[PDB]
This record gives sequence, C-alpha cells and structure tokens, in this order.
Amino acid sequence: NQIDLNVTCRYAGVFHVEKNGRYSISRTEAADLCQAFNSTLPTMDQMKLALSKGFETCRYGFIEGNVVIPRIHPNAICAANHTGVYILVTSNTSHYDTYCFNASAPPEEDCTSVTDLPNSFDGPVTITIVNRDGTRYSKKGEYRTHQEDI
Ligand SMILES: CC1(C)CNCc2ccccc21
Repeated sequence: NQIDLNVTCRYAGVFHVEKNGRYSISRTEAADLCQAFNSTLPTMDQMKLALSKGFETCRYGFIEGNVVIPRIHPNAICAANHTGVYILVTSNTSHYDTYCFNASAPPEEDCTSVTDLPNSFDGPVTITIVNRDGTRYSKKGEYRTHQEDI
C-alpha cells in the first residue's frame, strides 16, 4: 500500500508532481494532492510567471482549467517543439500528472528538496516524496477524498 510522489523544483511557488512515475492522477485526485502539499492547482497566470522564472517539464499536468506543459526550450518530443505554456487541446483520456502552487515558496527558483506533505491526513498508505536528487521523505497517511480515486 505505497505511493511515490515525484516532485520538482518550485518556480514562483509552482512545481510538478508525478504519481508513481506514470500518468495516473485524475482531476479530483490532483486537487486533493495539491491540498496535501498546502498548495492549490495553479492558475494560467501563476504558471506563466513560473515559466518566466525558468520552469519547464516534458509532462502533461493539471492546472486550474486545463492540462498543460510549460516549455522554455523547443524539443521535438515535448509538446511538439512549442515554447510557452503549451495547452493540451485534444485527448481521449483523463489521467495526467499535476502541477501545484505553494504561495509560501520563494519567489524565483527553489531547487531545494521537499521534505514533507504537511497537510496529508490519517491513513494506511506509505506515501513517499521522491526528489529529483533521489532524497526521500516518507509518512503513513492518505490525501484522496474521492472514493472513485481509491
Ligand atoms: C523530473 C521527474 C518528474 C521526471 N520523472 C522522474 C522523476 C523522479 C523524481 C523526481 C522528478 C522526476
């Protein structure tokens, strides 16, 4: 009963969260997960500021209202060479990664490790935050509030 949450640097308080290293988060689980990080889904404006601070990924993830990939550098295999906040227009499917926004974060690039999920609740799941440098923080708990997600 174990969940890995892969997280990134924060950029103006925005970071990327990838569940179990695969597209596997629904829109409702996304909201709950950001809540567990005392965070919210970013707005498009918040994402655009993050991007300007140096944030890019090669993964689809939820923000408030859309599924996007922030791109700085054009790369053929990431959002088809687009730069800027690329918006997913057409897809059959509903599960992606998520982005989260933490207002308490530093204003620009913060590439320190994440070492807590301060707002997770009581539960049976071993939840592991995995940083990009491999550093890990684990705790027993739960964050999903929708039965359909469990
Ligand atoms: C950069 C990213 C999301 C890419 N997929 C693997 C992984 C693992 C730990 C932290 C971050 C990542």
